[PDB]
Amino acid sequence: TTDQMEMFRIPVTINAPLQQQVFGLRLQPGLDSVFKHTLLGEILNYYAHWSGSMKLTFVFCGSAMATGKFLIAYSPPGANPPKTRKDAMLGTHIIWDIGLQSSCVLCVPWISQTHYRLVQQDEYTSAGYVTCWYQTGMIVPPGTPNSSSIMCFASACNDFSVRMLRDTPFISQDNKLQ
Amino acid sequence: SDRVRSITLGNSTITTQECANVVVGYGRWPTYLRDDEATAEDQPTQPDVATCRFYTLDSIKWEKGSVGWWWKFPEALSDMGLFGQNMQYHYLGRAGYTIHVQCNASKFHQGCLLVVCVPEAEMGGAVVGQAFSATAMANGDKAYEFTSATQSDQTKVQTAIHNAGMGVGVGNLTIYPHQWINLRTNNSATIVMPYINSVPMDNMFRHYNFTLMVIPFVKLDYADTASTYVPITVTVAPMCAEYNGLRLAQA
Amino acid sequence: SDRVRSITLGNSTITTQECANVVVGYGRWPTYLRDDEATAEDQPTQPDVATCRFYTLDSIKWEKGSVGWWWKFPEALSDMGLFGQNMQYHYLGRAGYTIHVQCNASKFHQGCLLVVCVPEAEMGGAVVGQAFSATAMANGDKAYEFTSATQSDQTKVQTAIHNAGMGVGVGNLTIYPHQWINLRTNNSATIVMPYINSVPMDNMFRHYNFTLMVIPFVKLDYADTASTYVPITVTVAPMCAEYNGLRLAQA
Amino acid sequence: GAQVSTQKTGAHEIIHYTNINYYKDAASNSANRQDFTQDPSKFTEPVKDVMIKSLPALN
Amino acid sequence: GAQVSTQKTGAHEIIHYTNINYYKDAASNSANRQDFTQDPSKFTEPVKDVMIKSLPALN
Amino acid sequence: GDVEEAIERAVVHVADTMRSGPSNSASVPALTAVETGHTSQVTPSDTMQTRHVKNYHSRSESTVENFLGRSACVYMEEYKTTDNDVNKKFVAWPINTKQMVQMRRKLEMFTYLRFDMEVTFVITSRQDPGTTLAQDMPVLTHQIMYVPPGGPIPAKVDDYAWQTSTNPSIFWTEGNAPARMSIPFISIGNAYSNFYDGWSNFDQRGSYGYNTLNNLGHIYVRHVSGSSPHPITSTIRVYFKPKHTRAWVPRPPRLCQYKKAFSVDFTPTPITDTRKDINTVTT
Amino acid sequence: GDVEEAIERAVVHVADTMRSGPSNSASVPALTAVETGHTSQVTPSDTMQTRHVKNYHSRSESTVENFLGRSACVYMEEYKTTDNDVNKKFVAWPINTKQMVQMRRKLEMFTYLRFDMEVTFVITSRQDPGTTLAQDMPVLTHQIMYVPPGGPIPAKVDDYAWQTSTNPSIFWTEGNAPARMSIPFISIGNAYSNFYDGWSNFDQRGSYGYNTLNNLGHIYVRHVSGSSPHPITSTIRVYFKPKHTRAWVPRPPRLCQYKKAFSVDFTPTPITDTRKDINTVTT
Ligand SMILES: COc1ccc(CNc2ccc(CN3CCN(C)CC3)cc2)cc1
Ligand SMILES: COc1ccc(CNc2ccc(CN3CCN(C)CC3)cc2)cc1
Ligand SMILES: CCCCCCCCCCCCCC(=O)O
Ligand SMILES: CCCCCCCCCCCCCC(=O)O
Repeated sequence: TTDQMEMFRIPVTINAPLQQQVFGLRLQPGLDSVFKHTLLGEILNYYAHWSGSMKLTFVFCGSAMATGKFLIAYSPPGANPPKTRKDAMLGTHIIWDIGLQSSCVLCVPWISQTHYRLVQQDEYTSAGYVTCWYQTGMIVPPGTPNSSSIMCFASACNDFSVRMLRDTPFISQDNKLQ
Repeated sequence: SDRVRSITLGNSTITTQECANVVVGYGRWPTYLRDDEATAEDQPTQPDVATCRFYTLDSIKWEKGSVGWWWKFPEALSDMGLFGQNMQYHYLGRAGYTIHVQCNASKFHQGCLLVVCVPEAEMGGAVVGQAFSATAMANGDKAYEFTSATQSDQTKVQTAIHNAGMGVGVGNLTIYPHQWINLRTNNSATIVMPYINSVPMDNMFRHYNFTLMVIPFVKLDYADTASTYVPITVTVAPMCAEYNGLRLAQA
Repeated sequence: SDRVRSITLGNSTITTQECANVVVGYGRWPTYLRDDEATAEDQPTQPDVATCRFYTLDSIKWEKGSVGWWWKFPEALSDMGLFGQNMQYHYLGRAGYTIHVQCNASKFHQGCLLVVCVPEAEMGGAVVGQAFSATAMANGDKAYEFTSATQSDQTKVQTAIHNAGMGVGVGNLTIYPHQWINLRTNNSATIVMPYINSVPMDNMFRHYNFTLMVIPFVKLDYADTASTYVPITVTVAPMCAEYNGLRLAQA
Repeated sequence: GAQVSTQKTGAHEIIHYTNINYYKDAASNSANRQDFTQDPSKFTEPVKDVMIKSLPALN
Repeated sequence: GAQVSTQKTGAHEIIHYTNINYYKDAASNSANRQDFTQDPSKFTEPVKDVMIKSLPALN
Repeated sequence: GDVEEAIERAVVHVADTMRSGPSNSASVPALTAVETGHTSQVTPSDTMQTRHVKNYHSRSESTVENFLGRSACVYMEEYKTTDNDVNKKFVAWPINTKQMVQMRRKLEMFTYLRFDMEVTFVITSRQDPGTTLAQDMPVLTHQIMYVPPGGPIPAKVDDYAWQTSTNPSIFWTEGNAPARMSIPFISIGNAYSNFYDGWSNFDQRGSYGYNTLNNLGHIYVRHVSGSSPHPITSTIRVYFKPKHTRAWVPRPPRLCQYKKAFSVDFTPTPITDTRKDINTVTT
Repeated sequence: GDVEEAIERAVVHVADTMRSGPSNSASVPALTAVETGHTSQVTPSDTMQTRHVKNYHSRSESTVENFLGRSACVYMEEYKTTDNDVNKKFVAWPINTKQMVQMRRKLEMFTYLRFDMEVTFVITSRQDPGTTLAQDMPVLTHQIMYVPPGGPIPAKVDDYAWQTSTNPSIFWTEGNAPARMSIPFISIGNAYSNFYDGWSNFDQRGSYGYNTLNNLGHIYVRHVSGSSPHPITSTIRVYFKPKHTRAWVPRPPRLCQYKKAFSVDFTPTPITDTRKDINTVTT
């Protein structure tokens, strides 16, 4: 990415194979580079334990005449992340229909063996994966751009909580400021 | 607004923002088998959320020259999640279904699809007499295509579209539970099918309960656009499923 | 008479005509997880009779020179009926067990076996340090044999019988839930194990809940008979099993 | 806010002591080393059917 | 002049502690780290017209 | 009561999870519109079947009182008992909270703060190396002086200003517990301001930024009368601990490293770290 | 009450002995069957004539609370005030209870434990030998820092990480009473696990054993600013003391000697010592 602002937008195209992946990411809110510096990751990085559910909100920023459907799925921890949509659809998922309402919410449930998870997540406290796939494909009429973008928003639910204050590793100094 | 619908089965959800009403079988909602109608004596197993959930049945392309497709159930789900495992391990089964068909296009496209569930859709062979194996009409979740011209290969079914492969007028399929996808108005279709059979339970591998058909009555058309085809996707969710007669697997 | 027992789980039954009492874990009977102790939010699945049934775990020979065997659970049932399928398809699991060990011999034989269930039976390697793969102590339902002499191969566990592979006196295993099979008196042993762990649920592939051990304290002996060995069989039935976190299979 | 409770016997036998908590966390309290309840049945009598000592065991 | 209030739970669960102030300035008191009220509506729902979650947002 | 008054607080606990079954209706909780500036309030119960769960988790440790209620170092400096340079035998620090990075970032998550303060001083001494170190010296004593703005300032270790008649001071002897005190809310305004987007002069000229509102005074330290035959160096550390805290107008945490003690100046930094491609999920 | 509430506990006392006379009946208390897994509950009153005895013995000292309620050393290490090697001037210990044999064996008699903790630190210093020892040095000061998992770690004695704004710390001066504190139950699970028969990865690979569940953090120690002309060595000892203890699933005490700090590995050992023959009873 030669332009930093390009990081926030997820590309989408009119013609794509029938099943194709839009994006994939690990659900490590305090450790993954995707969530590391968000407004939620920054708060988490001051603590050692966390628990509760999360909200991922997706907004379509294409033309008003564009249309499509997307499948967004959450796969709990396992030995292998999903490779195809057939695999992804076996886990928690929602079918998103783009229309007058521009946004849809994937609520990631709290499925864990322990009451709490480490912020510095290790293999013992894995949390799973999130992936998005084409459900029907994006269709456009004549006289519209051939590409569109999506954005993602992350936040915590009302059952979220943290524990065990600690110092954040993101900020450091080598000499006294003057 | 009544053009928005949301369906939640198990750990999966379906949302549609431009849709018609919901069609419920013959006015009957799926339900469990009663004590005064059962015949098998041993306790049934009811996996509930493990099996009653939406499964996405692969996808197909709608071209200007498409003629139609069909799927046979429950064979189409024979290898899908724990539903397939319960089918393999049990002698008897019973379940209703929710069928959702997605197809979206811009305001400048035109076309119309008929979505219909045909119970006991017995089909005839391409050559009168003879016989065909159980691969000419069901091989998993893959879709089978109708043909505009009369079929000639003796190893497959008579795929002439205007007869629907059953020797009946294609225009009269409106008698079965059905819905239309007209691109001007809606982009989805939803049908709830109760369990229909002459016996309380039946083996899910030997018998095809019903057949899903999608037929373009008004062929797709468009002009001056970069979108060359309109994908069609099918999603199905068993409802109130229960099984009986555990044995070695395979079937 | 109190020497007869009958156990019915699912579609399977066990009958013993010469047996001792039944041992129930730590005085606790298996039960489902309560609402005020759960942590996972989504609905569990409870297959009931489909999974809670007796499975026969292959068989072994008791010779005059046998030293002992062990099985690790729930790995031993990892590929057994629908229990294995539910293990594969779910992230979390929870279940109690009923263990029945059969061993019968005439009135002219002699010998004694200790049957004990060891929770968290962590074992040490043959060579201090080093490491071993998850095949030296669990490869399905196959039984692993203890050794009279000290183990030397670095690729497997320290099988010295008198230490039980845990660095403790073999004679003190009486502290765990246990029972004896003394050929003079009984021919079976029955133990009911509740779910014991430090968390409400756990992944059934990553973690071994408990280990079953069968150890001949008094070696088998006989004279002038055509029976050269005494088979031993193990049967296990999960109880109150429930699962959570559906995902792609494998684990 | 002051608890008064008996203290363990000793030689020559006001056998009362006073305690007050100063900190806001229950983890700061002193050890509760005066509970003496116990029940060995969980390990000594784990059988299902009750066994009478005077009666014969097996039948 | 002595306040008595409950102390936070801990393992194994007189859960009471006593406090007295010795200085004449309120700034000398100890931290009041036992208030747990909170209300996120100021930042999560700053809109004028109330929005019903089950209803559609825009119209 | 009179002798014993009973207070009563309460545990709060996070929201429980309610049992949810299959649904088929026109309501669409999942669909919303972020354009309104409204954060969706959906819960897992609204998009999937859930069991009843009773949570006992509490958000006790996330309160601002507990978040900011930890002692953090704000300044350290060294001064010698005897030396040729007069300025090197005592310290003089203009009070501010921007010197140390960690507590600075903790504070700058809010725009306005109002709290009492608890100040603790840690002092340690060591003998300087040299060719001859054999000496006998009694225990040292130190003085900490606080001079509100506008007061006289000492110019040398034995100045007259050290005879405080109104400036508060502390005399501390080595080997004892660290010194400590409490300070009330001493701002002229209704709250402390971490940020100030404005100028000092009315015609938009002069100093710019929070440097304009820092008028908290100075702190001075010296050895009372210790003057050893051989040099001895002492170091003082100052720790601040907010009490009875209140905060307003949260703002995003800083991303770029700090570079000046009295300015927001920075160097542009990437938003975050990179990965192979948008589908990479492996380690 | 309000001022004084009265608690009420109770002595328990072991069972008394009842008078027993001659008997001749069909009941056979002495005969039983161990095959049932049942431990016989016979008493001397059931097999011989006995007098009435009133016991006043109590099992107060055998409770788990008292058994585990003793401070035991868990770690010691040395660090020098001045040296050429940077890594040798401070300590960094990953917290665990498997380092010292005695307390390890005491703990491993149970499978799961849940308790609060009381930690005490004992620090002593001594001058290193050398050709010239004449120096004068004031009293030293030490810092103990606790870093929960994932936090920044200091790389040298004068690193920035030592300015804890959120990590708890203690500053202690030599000559006073040892430092002490209390710690609550800080496990993510519902109880500590001494043993873990499982793997880290879902496909049964990676780390094995209790090493997988040890994520308690680190402890760091340094001299605050002491740097003597001649080296001085300090040693720290850490003592743990469980409080409010609960235990589950007892297991037999270990027989073989320990050989690794993070493994159960062992060498086979004889069951017990031998004697001349099965009838030998003399010394
Ligand atoms: C005399 O004993 C003292 C004296 C001063 C202090 C420091 N008191 C103090 C320091 C900082 C802030 C926060 N303000 C934020 C806006 N910035 C412009 C100025 C600092 C408030 C009070 C402690 C003990
Ligand atoms: C910061 O002040 C502290 C920090 C940590 C401790 C040690 N706390 C501690 C140590 C050990 C166990 C027992 N666990 C058994 C299972 N094993 C895998 C991990 C250790 C519990 C708590 C003390 C003071
Ligand atoms: C932080 C609490 C300090 C308590 C000091 C000792 C007690 C002084 C008051 C006398 C006892 C009465 C206590 C009470 O009223 O409950
Ligand atoms: C400067 C005040 C010193 C108080 C000393 C501790 C309290 C002694 C009196 C016992 C508690 C009763 C207090 C009260 O009557 O309110």
